[PDB]
Amino acid sequence: DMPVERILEAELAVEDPVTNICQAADKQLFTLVEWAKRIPHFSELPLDDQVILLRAGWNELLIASFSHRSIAVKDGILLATGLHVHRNSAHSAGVGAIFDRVLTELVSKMRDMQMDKTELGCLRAIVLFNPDSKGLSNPAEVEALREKVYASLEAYCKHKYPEQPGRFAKLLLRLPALRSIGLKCLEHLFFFKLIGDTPIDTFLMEMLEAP
Amino acid sequence: DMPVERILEAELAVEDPVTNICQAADKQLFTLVEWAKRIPHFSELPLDDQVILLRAGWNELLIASFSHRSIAVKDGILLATGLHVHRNSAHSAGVGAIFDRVLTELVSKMRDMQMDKTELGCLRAIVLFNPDSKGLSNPAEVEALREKVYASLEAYCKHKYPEQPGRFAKLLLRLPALRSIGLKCLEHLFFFKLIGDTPIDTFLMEMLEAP
Amino acid sequence: HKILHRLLQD
Amino acid sequence: HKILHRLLQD
Ligand SMILES: COc1cc2c(cc1-c1cc(/C=C/C(=O)O)ccc1O)C(C)(C)CCC2(C)C
Ligand SMILES: COc1cc2c(cc1-c1cc(/C=C/C(=O)O)ccc1O)C(C)(C)CCC2(C)C
Repeated sequence: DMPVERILEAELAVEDPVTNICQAADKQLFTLVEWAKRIPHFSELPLDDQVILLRAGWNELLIASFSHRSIAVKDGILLATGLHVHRNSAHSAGVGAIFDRVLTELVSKMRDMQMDKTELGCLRAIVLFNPDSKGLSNPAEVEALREKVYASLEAYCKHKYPEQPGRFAKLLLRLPALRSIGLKCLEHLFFFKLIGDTPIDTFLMEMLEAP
Repeated sequence: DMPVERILEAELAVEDPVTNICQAADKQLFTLVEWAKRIPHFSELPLDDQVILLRAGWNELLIASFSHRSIAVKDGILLATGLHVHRNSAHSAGVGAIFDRVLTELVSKMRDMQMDKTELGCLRAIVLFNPDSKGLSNPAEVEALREKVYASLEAYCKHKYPEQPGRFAKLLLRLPALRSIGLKCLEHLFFFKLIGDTPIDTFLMEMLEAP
Repeated sequence: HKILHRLLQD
Repeated sequence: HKILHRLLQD
């Protein structure tokens, strides 16, 4: 069983620029673990599988969250630290292109369709339960949990937005953009580490370790 | 209007290891242009937009095609040149990990759900009509075409496989894997170019040019 | 991107 | 991955 009510509850329960951005990322990794434990059935997976799923998904999970947090922000993002970061600041820090991808492919699209918190929660749970994650002791089990989330999401969309038959597909079709953006943000982060100027705190640094 | 019959027709109309793989990729780029022209409304987009969409999507488009071609192959892929490439050969050429991702995230999953050619065609058309592609003269127009494809795909799935209510979502949820795999294959290709040992023919080389 | 443009033209 | 394991334990 995978009730959207429980997923919404998980979201509600947890509610230069590059230095501040990395600080926010590290901060939210702690909260991300708290979020995942509140998603039905996650805590009952083997510990090693919970580790695999969070290591695979954390960046996409956190990016989805800050993007949705930013829907009422004009040309910017709102960090978990309470700092608003504008386009101009990202551009003047040498990270304009990737910032603009976040704005155009995620934030603006979330804004334009008025993606709600239940929908965001469900998309994040789908990302969490990624059965393609390498090393899972039982991928089939994770696949089944993903299937339950998306079944519940579709039923939710059909019930709440009956006049929008395309909405469920529209939600799912932001996931390729999220995947690509997560990968690019990760690439930048490895570079920040490599150059060694930008402070990277312990949890964020741990996520940059090899498996 | 976006009939699945026309999309199926487009598919049917076009029907060391690394050197052979690159040869196949270049070969299929020519055929890919022929495929795209057969997808409803693509040829009526501005020429520059057709260029943008193919430059953005070609790798995902070609990977989806060879993966589906390979569903009856055991632990391998069948290239457009008629060469079967086994896991062992990819591994012994230093590209095992990415090859295995193709097998486990695409080929095996296509096999297990018996993804048909209409479904493959529709997923490819969705990839083709990517409204997030940078520089499009009218992203809204491309978005509308994507929406028509996925509406037609859902109706098709509901009609042909009524006993599989999750199937449409299942299809769409291979797109993040396809995105990630496309990016990784591209990264390898840029490396082959950089090292300069592997022959890369003209069309494949053109795809590696800056915009 | 001359090959792509040529093929898409006709 | 000691931080993640510790947090997931409790
Ligand atoms: C450190 O991870 C990043 C890097 C970036 C960016 C974001 C993040 C990042 C931030 C967070 C912050 C989350 C929050 O404040 O809730 C989480 C994961 C992340 O990968 C954006 C897209 C804002 C700008 C480009 C860069 C590469 C500097
Ligand atoms: C040159 O593009 C590649 C590279 C790879 C690979 C595939 C391709 C590739 C092949 C094709 C061949 C298509 C066909 O034969 O129909 C098209 C686009 C591509 O990116 C696989 C996943 C097979 C193995 C790893 C490497 C990185 C060598």
